[PDB]
This record gives sequence, C-alpha cells and structure tokens, in this order.
Amino acid sequence: GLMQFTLPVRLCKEIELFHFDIGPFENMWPGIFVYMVHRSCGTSCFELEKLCRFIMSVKKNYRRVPYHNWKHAVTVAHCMYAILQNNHTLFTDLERKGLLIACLCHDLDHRGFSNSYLQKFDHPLAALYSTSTMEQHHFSQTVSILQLEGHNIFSTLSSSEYEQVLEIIRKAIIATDLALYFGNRKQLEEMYQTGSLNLNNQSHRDRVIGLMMTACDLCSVTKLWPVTKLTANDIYAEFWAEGDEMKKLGIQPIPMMDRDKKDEVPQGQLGFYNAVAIPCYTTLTQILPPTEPLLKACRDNLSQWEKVIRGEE
Ligand SMILES: COc1ncc(C2CC2)nc1C(=O)N[C@@H]1CCN(c2ccc(Cl)cn2)C1
Ligand SMILES: [Mg+2]
Ligand SMILES: [Zn+2]
Repeated sequence: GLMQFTLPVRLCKEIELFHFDIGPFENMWPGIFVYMVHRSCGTSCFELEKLCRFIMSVKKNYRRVPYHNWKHAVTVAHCMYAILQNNHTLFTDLERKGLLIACLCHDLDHRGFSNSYLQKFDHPLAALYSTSTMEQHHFSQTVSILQLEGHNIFSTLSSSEYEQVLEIIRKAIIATDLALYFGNRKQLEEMYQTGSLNLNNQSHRDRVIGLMMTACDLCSVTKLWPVTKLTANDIYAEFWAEGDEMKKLGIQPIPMMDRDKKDEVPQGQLGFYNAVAIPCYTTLTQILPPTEPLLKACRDNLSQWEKVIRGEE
C-alpha cells in the first residue's frame, strides 16, 4: 500500500512531458508503467502483485519485431499518461484505469504485418475477423491474459464497472485501426465546428477516446527529431519486410513498402504527416487544448522531413 515507485530525477521530470523517450534499458519499462498508473490512477487502483504479473504476461506476448514491440506498447501508454495528466478533470476513474491498460495491450501479438497483408495471404485471423483483423486479435489476447489465474487486475471492480472497463478497452483498441481514424476525425471535426460536440454524450466520448488512441499510437511523429528519425528506420524495416512478402505472393507492393524505393521515403513522410498526423493532432488540440505540444512537435518534425528532401540533411 505504501510502496511507491520512484524514478531518477531526470526521468521523474522528463516523464511528465509529451516528448519523453522511455530509453534503451528494457528492465526499467515495467517500473515506468507502474509509476505512470500510480500517478494517473492512484496506488490503490490495482493490487501491485497482480499488476506486475499482468505487465510481465503482456511483455511475453509482444514479439521481437522492429517496431510493433514491447517498447511501442510502453511508448503509446506514456503518451496517454501525458494526455490524462494534462486533462485532469475531464476523465472518469474507470477511463484512466482502462486507457493505460488499453495502450499497453493495443498491439499484443503483432507480427509486423498490416491487415491488408493478412487478407492477401489469406491468414486464418482474416477469416475469424473480416475488418480490424489485428485489432480484434489484440483485444482477444488482452481478455485471454486477464483470465489467467492471478492476472485479473480489475477483480475488485463491481460487475457493471468491470463490463464498463472491458467495453472502454475494446473500443480503444479497435480505434487504433487507422482505416477507422479518417471517418472518426471527420465526424469530430464537423461536431466541434457546428458546436454539437458534447462530452456527457457517451457516443461523443467514445469518438474522442478513439482520436486520443490514434494520437498516442502515432506519437513517434511528436518526439524530438533524433528519436523520430531513428524510429522511422524501425517503422520502414517492417514495411519493407511486408513488401518483400507481397512480392513472394506475386503482388508488387505500394512504393512505401518496396525496399528498392528508399529514395521515396522523405516524400512518404510528408504524405503521412499532411494526410494523417497533422490533422489528427489539430482536431485533438481543438478538443483538448492542453495536448497542443503534440501538434507543435509534429509540425517541427514535418519541417525536419522537408529539410531532408531539400538535401539540407
Ligand atoms: C508512412 O507511414 C508511417 N510513417 C510513420 C509512422 C509513425 C507513426 C509511427 N506511421 C506510419 C503509418 O502508420 N503508416 C500507415 C501506412 C499508410 N497509412 C494508411 C493510410 C490509409 C489507410 Cl486505410 C491505412 N494506412 C498508414
Ligand atoms: Mg496496431
Ligand atoms: Zn500501435
């Protein structure tokens, strides 16, 4: 009960900032996550014995892939922590509980392949889940791990709070499917501008949490340039492997995924920043003004990519 996690002074200060990097020491990531839960939620939210056992079963079920790995889980959970701490009073006790867990679990058992490649490969998961294939699998994996003996971090909730938290986690994980992002943001855009956005409306909250999940998921584009630049390599390592596997199925991959077309990457990042990232953090900033630092960092990085193209790096 009186066992807190503390961090060294540099991490203790930097962890509160949106652009924090969790560092290369894997063995510190669980403590960083429990630190964030204790400050976001309270030292009482979860039995520590059960949280630690849940955290380590989730780590085990992330694979050794270049990008969709344990480091991504904890990175995405940290961005959600930053959003929740910068927007104290807007979120319920259950929402803070659910969303940090949703983020840590959102890519459970990712193999590094898009939903597209699963469908062209004709993977069993594509027969089981026609849309949001991997995301339905990740939520499935979350429930499986919650049901292991000794792993049920929600055991002390009432029946109905338990059903509320699992519903929050399911919608939050489905929202990380970028194919659903475009429509979600366009609706949140219309609703903010026509003045109809209402946070007491559950279906509006659902949409707003969805956009938070997209924002945390893409948070690589909101770090300091040297972190953003080095993560891009990990992101492209998966893309190119997927492109390689498309060629094995006899399908020319889109140039983004073709490792012969590396020249085209800086322009690929422009496209992605303008079409996805900038609009995402814009709408988020309009709805939750204290998340502006994400939009500012994202614009800073757009400009760094513009510099790469102009040959200035
Ligand atoms: C060039 O792509 C990227 N570069 C950097 C990062 C960093 C945030 C990690 N992420 C991506 C990305 O998620 N691209 C994905 C591939 C292209 N994008 C897309 C567009 C429409 C639909 Cl329906 C699906 N996918 C998303
Ligand atoms: Mg995902
Ligand atoms: Zn992710």
